[PDB]
Amino acid sequence: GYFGKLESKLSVIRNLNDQVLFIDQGNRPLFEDAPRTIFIISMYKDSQPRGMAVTISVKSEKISTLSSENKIISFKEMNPPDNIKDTKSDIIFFQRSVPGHDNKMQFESSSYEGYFLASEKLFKLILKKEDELGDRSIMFTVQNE
Amino acid sequence: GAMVETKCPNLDIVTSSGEFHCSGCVEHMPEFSYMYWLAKDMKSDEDTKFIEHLGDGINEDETVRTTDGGITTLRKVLHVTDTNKFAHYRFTCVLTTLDGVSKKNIWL
Repeated sequence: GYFGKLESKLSVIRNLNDQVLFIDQGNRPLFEDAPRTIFIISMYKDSQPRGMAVTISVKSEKISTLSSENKIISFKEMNPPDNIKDTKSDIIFFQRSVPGHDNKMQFESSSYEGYFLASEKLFKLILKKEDELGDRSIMFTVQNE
Repeated sequence: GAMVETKCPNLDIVTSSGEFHCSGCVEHMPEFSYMYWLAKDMKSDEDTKFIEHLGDGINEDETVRTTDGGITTLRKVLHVTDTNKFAHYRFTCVLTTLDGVSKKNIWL
């Protein structure tokens, strides 16, 4: 159906190597060993309830929102909107607890089922079909700011 | 002091005059959880809608979040003041967490 924005949490996101996600000078989501590291995870209610729907955005001189458009991860220059009319959206991810790693998170693209945000070694945030159980690269520590 | 497991969410909807009271609990990563209401005209083929898109005669209050004994409870009141308008609507309370979603239906 459609999505409606609820509350936001300010968040630092780390991969399995304890590296911090950041938006670089070229608007690329990268990981490194501060405002370009502060991510806004906005929760959305869904009229077709399937799981915790979120957008991930960051304020670094303007607001950029993470997108899985074209099966590539990038930032778009936009505020996460109050309503998203699409059933699937390039800016919506379903956030879950990781099976067996109960303090860790994974983010599934709502646009491309079974594809996940993943850290890939530059250290990039990429989008990744999960092909294997216990793939650590799709697991994240999401720390409260 | 009950020596039994806790079921979550144990979703329940209680009715009072003009109101539906939804309650449910979450234990795991409670900060990432929310509750909201939905409604569908079962007499028509309109989509399920958020409460704020139903027009007059209905509204949902902000969720109330409490914690006890390591368990967070969410409660959310839906006020249906025009019971005529919504006589043929199915209402659904939704609780969303990091483990998934739970829903419970009710009708007037």
